[PDB]
Order: sequence, then C-alpha cells, then structure tokens
Amino acid sequence: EIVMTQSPATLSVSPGERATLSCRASRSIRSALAWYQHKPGQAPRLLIFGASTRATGIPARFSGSGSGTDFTLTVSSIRSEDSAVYYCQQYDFWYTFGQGTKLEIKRTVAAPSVFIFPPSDEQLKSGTASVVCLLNNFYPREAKVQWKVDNALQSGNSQESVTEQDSKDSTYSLSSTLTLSKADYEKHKVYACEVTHQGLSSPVTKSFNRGEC
Amino acid sequence: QVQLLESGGGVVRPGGSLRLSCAASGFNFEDFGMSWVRQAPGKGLEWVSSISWNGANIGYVDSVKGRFTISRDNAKNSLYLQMNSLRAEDTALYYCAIDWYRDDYYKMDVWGKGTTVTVSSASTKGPSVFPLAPSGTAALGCLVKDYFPEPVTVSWNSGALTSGVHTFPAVLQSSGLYSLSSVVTVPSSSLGTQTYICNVNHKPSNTKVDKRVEPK
Ligand SMILES: OC[C@H]1O[C@@H](O[C@@H]2[C@@H](OC[C@H]3O[C@H](OC[C@H]4O[C@H](O)[C@@H](O)[C@@H]4O)[C@@H](O)[C@@H]3O)O[C@H](CO)[C@H]2O)[C@@H](O)[C@@H]1O
Repeated sequence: EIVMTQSPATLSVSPGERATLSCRASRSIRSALAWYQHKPGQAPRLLIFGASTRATGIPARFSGSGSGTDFTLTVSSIRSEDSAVYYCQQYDFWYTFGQGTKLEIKRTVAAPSVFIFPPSDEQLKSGTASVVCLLNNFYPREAKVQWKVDNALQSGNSQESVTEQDSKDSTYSLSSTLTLSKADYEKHKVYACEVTHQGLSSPVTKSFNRGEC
Repeated sequence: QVQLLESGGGVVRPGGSLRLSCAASGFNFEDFGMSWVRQAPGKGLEWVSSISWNGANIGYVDSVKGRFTISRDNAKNSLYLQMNSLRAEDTALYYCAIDWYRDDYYKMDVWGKGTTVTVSSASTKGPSVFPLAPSGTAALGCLVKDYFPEPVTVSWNSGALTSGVHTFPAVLQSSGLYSLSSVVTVPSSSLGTQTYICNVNHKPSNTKVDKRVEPK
C-alpha cells in the first residue's frame, strides 16, 4: 500500500501571507496527485488534480506542483475562509489520502465576550442542573475558565467545548458546562464563571444568584 | 444541483453488519465510477472502496477486504456498501463520491453529505432540549443533553437565523451520553420583538424538537 506523508501537521498563518504544504508518496505516483480542502461541517472540495491543475472554480492563489514522490501546494493571499484541513490524495493506483494539514488563520488578538446561563426550571425537573458559561468570539484559542460556587473553587464537574475556527472572522468560541445535581444546586446561592485570556486586562467573572431575576 | 445522498447509517453491534446506500441525481450515474470515503472521529479522510462506471474494476482498502462489498444499480441510480463484521475502526461518517468519468479521467468533484455509522453495543437515546435564556448584545441558546449516538443538527428559526450562531461540538459525558449547546448572539433591543426558536433534530431516535428561548 502507498503511504502518503503530509507536513507540516498544523499551520497558523495570517491573512494575506502564503503557506506551502508538502506531500510525499512512498513510491512514485507520477502526476496522479490531488489536493482537497475540507472545511469542518462541509464535504471535501477538490482543489487540484494532476499535481498542478486547478479544479473548476478554484482561484489562481491555489498553486500545486510536483511529480513522482514529492509534491507541494502553495496557498497565497490567505483569507479567513481558508481555515480548513488540506489533504493530498494519490490516484495512480486506487486512492490514498495523506493525514492532512490543519490550517488556522492567525488573526489579531480578540478578547472573549462572557455570558453565564443558569439552569432552566424545566431541567431542574429532571434532577440535574446544567450551568453554562459562554466565551464568545475570541483569539487565540487558549483560555482558562474557573467555576466558583459560593466562592468555592470547583474541580472535576465541568466540561469544555470549543468551536472550529469561524470562517468569516477567524475567532473561536468556548462553552464550559457545570453539572450538578438538583439537590447540590439548590444548596448554594452564588454561581460564578471566571475567564482568563490574553486579550483581557484582568480575569473576567460573570455570576448570578440562584433564584434572582 | 448535482447530488449524492447517503443513507443507511446507524448503530450496530461490533461484529454486526449494515448496508449503506447512496442515491445519485442530476447526472448520468452510469457514466461515473463511484467511491466510498470515510472519516473516523478525530481522524482524516480514508478511501474505502471504488467501483468503476461499468463495474469492470473494483477496489478495496486492505483493512476492509473480505468484510465490505461495494456494488451499484444503474437502473436505480444507486451505490451500495455491504459492511460485515463491523469493528470500532469502522465508526465514521461515510461519504460517497464520483471518482472517474468512465475510464477517461479522474473527476471526483461531486460528494455527498455523509451518513454516520456507529459501532456500539449501547442503546439509542433521544436528547432533551433546554433553553439557555438571555439575561447592547444578548446571548441565548439551547442545551441539547443526553443523547446517543452522534450526531444532532441544530438550526435557528428554521434556518432563517444563521449569523452569530455557534453550535458546539458534542462532549461525551461520564454517563456515556453526548451533550452539546447551540448559542447565538442577537441585538439586545430585539429580545421582546423577535422570536427565537432552536430546531433540534436527532435522526437516529426520530426526535425533532422546536424550543422557544425567551427572557426569564
Ligand atoms: O478506470 C477508472 C476506474 O478504475 C478504477 O481506478 C483505476 C484504478 O486501477 C488500479 C489498477 O486496477 C487495474 O487492475 C485490474 C484490471 O485487471 C482486470 O482485467 C480488470 O478488473 C482491471 O482492468 C489496473 O489497470 C490499475 O492499475 O486505480 C486508478 C484510480 O485513480 C484508476 O486507474 C476506479 O476507481 C475508476 O472508477
């Protein structure tokens, strides 16, 4: 079986610059090499076939070259919409994808907008309380969220989720969900979400008092 | 437009079997070779199998030889994949795609949306949908909790509201069930005027929920 090796694994490049992606086959595939763009939530999109031929509708800023075992894709005038995983694929003898290169768009720093949501009364009927903290439209991806319940620091009862990079503004968003039993939730008053991020002058706390407003 | 539509995914026990289908429309199905391509969770695209336009050339990735069988029915404009002796590594989204136009040239620029195959002993469970109620810019959303397996789809106002929407990837809870939230930022002044409804669909358990998110 042919082994396709792509490098680098990940890439972080600012809008307007250019990036070159490399693909190697373990044996010669002649010119039967294709490049694909795969945005999260969409089907793969063919960019290049024949090592160097742009597919229909692909702009000239996608440039492919190579022959035999060594191939490159160069993407210039990079835009926020280019945030995706890029794969090569040999089709000289059936088909084999490389492991892909994940391209992140290095926009400027953006601080999170923080929101906290108390459990709905409907959920409390089930015997569980989910407290959700939202960190909206921030960059870079790294952020720390700490939960405080009546000023007591929480640990082990939260779970985080991060969106894929936004194709329009290149930000991320993050949710932290604090899960407690209804009984534990009704024992305390102050539920706080504290957010740390390089775009914030000091850690931001959003909180609510159980049963108010 | 030109279209490929996969179906047949679902939950199957390890060692079990499943048949996927792929319906083509908008082109001469009989002119094109077809491939199945899968993406396992957290992994890259992997070519699985191909059958040429006239069925004369059929190929399989080594790890599915003897387990999977690809076939086509040109009269029904349909491609099939019989998947036997399912393993955990078969858990994936399964795409169909054209590959070649006859034996003339590689094309492979038409892909489906994928159907999800989950190899698990666990039971199917539909989600509960709870409101994330608002308190210049306001945030609101829906909590889609305790479902299995993946995925669920979330829209807002039946797809009319798209700007500012963030639907988070699901997290696996310690219970073995999945949970996610979908949020949206909206103008704070429109809270009393505009109606906000999340539309949650979990096909594996035939659960469709429309939840109204209102200020408390
Ligand atoms: O022609 C397009 C159609 O073919 C497949 O893709 C080709 C595929 O070939 C790999 C090798 O398979 C062939 O070997 C079998 C040969 O012998 C028997 O007589 C027949 O079954 C068959 O003709 C050999 O010719 C090839 O080297 O790999 C490439 C994929 O890009 C194609 O050349 C299908 O994928 C495609 O629909």
